[PDB]
Amino acid sequence: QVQLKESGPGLVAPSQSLSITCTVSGFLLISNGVHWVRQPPGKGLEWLGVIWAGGNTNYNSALMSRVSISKDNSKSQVFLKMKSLQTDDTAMYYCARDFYDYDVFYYAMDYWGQGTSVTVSSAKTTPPSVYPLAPGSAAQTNSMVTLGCLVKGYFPEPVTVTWNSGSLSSGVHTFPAVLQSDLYTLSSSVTVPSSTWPSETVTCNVAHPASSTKVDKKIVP
Amino acid sequence: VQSSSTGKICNNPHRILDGIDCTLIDALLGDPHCDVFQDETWDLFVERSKAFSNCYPYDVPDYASLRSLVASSGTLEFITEGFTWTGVTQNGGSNACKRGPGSGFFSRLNWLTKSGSTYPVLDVTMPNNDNFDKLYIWGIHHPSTNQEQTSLYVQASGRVTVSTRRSQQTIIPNIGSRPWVRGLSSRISIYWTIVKPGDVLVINSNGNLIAPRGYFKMRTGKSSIMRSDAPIDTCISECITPDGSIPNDKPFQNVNKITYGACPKYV
Amino acid sequence: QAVVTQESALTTSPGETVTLTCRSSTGAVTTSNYANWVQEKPDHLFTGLIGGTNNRAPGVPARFSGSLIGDKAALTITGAQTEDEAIYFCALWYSNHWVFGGGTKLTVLGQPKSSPSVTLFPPSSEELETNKATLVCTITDFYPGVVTVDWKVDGTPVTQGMETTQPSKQSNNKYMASSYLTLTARAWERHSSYSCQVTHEGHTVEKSLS
Ligand SMILES: [Zn+2]
Ligand SMILES: [Zn+2]
Ligand SMILES: [Zn+2]
Repeated sequence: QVQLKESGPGLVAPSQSLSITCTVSGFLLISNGVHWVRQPPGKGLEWLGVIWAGGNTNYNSALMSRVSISKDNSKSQVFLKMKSLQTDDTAMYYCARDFYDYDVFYYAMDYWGQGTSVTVSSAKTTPPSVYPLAPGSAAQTNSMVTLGCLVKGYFPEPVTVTWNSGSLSSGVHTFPAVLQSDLYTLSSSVTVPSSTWPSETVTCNVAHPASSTKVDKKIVP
Repeated sequence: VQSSSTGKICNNPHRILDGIDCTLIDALLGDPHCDVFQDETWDLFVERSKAFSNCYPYDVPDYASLRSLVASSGTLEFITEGFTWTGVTQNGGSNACKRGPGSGFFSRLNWLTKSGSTYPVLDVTMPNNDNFDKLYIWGIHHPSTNQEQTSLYVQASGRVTVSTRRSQQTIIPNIGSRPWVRGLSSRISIYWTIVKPGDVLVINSNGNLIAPRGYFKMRTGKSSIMRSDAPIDTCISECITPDGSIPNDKPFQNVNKITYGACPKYV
Repeated sequence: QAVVTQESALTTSPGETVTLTCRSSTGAVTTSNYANWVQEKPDHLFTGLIGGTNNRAPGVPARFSGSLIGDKAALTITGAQTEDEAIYFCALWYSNHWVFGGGTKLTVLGQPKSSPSVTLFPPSSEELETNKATLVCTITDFYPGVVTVDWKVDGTPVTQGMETTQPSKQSNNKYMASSYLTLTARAWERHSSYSCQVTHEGHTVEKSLS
């Protein structure tokens, strides 16, 4: 069956050179073209360029000055090479197969790859500072007090938030990280009963594997 | 006079190849349903009636002649070759000749088409260094519309030139709508070339080429082709006719003007 | 080369017949464009759906149809099912150059509307000691998955230091989201009241502090 896989770096610093690889199986590069499509975080898709079966290529006018698609027909590999990388380039890079029907005469991108994520950052692995978050403005509304826990500026992903080392599970809501400055900030919140806090201790746990640091922080009222 | 056949065509002792529903030429070009006949060999190749093509609509001018030259050779041995087509998209195919999951074409032919923006001026050359002749087979595509012409080959009118040191065929496609066959009003036209040792096949084109994948090894015409719906039986017999086997004991037969093997003279 | 434009998101219900559309800044979308309709499912696993304007790709259920409706290209899901929720990308060919659309988010209402629980958190003494203050507003359990977050300082409208995460699906299939307001302790002292305004389904639910 058709099949395309992309294998790349995952993380490259601004001003270096990105080099993704699309290894196709089940069809020949002389029979079809291979396209490159990138999807930056929370954006639409962007078409990078295409290398035709005949080897000639066609690039996206914009990025053309930095892109360069090649291929080794005998290895079944297409190569997307980008230079002068800049942060914006953080995106999912996909290679999809170019199809053309000989009887109706139309182009189409039928086989999409699985994709491969590329983050362009100059940051060193840095553990997260963890500030506890308590209510403050006690409106005394209802029986469900909600505590929080900010996991500021770490890198790279992922961190692992936990409350009371797992004792608290009910409504632990842990949101996705964002990218303030150049590091990942993230937060998580557990909701408990007013007849539990400050009565009992609700502690926050942030293990961050990449930098072997694991901070626990007791949220005081 | 010998004037009667068993009615069957004995499997022994001549290697008799029953084409079932493929004619020789369909088996040669490689009609998907004749894939079974690849590299097959024979003394006598009997073509039945069932025979029906089932791939891209084609016509072979000089058919009965190309048919005979292959028939005699008695071998269908095809030899792939390293043709280098740089600038065009190979392996073209179609719905009127499906294979596997979809679009297919003649196994022994390579449909070239444009590579995105263009179709360069193709010009390969393949030398016959070997000690036997080579029988290349190629074709020219005739789109039925100028639209089709340009989608596939870009150029408004293509051309195919297949030269060797002594020949020179320059056929040019002919756009127009032929009758529908398996959904198509288009056609390909099968041509050929024999390359003698120390010669060079030279294909130059810029449109419509239906390139060769290699060559057919040609031995000496000892074999022969014959059309008959006669059954085949397990038996020994020397004289085969379209009607069947007839003993070669008498000096003159009057059963049929066509026969294979040490046969009585026709009357 | 040109700019393919299409609905940001569209919300339908099972049964209804929705029709995503695909416009060309450069004019009408002819057959020359080969309108491609790709379907992006969860966690970006794209799938081809229609090609060359109306040629249904194999796996694609019969209910998907490609067509030209006037001067723009279209796709029509006839009888949407919860399993049609997806971002539907439209791509238009312009001379050996492809141009995708912004994509459409298709919601297929399968559960009751849920209102978000909004929570505004004030900066922690700790974070303040290092002279930075970051307001955390955690919007959760909403449905359908779409809200707009707006910050306000002393009643006036904020336009800096706010970052809102995109909505994320929950285990219970409702949604969670998050927004941050980042200012320096100095600027955090400079004002009295801070508010986070969560706008979901016409109404706005805000929380505020001082
Ligand atoms: Zn909850
Ligand atoms: Zn004999
Ligand atoms: Zn103020």
